[PDB]
Amino acid sequence: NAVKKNKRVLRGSVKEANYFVEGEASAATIDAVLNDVDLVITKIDADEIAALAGKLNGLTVADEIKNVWKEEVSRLVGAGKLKEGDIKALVA
Repeated sequence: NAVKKNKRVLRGSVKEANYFVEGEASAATIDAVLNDVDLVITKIDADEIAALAGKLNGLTVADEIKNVWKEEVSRLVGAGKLKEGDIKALVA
């Protein structure tokens, strides 16, 4: 369904961004970034997932993708849904 497709957009975006590193991303880097993505996803409902997917859809620039994630994390921290140190690599 829609939320299934939209979660794929979210998870795919960080692979498109090469996990925000240069060259070949290590297992540790991949784990860290995708763990952060998964954690964000557990905090947001289908409407929020759709909105975020719409912002990520079609982006190709790694830094721009990262900025969209940083924006979402800041929204969630302000909403009291995440705490400062919960998300690491994704917003570095």
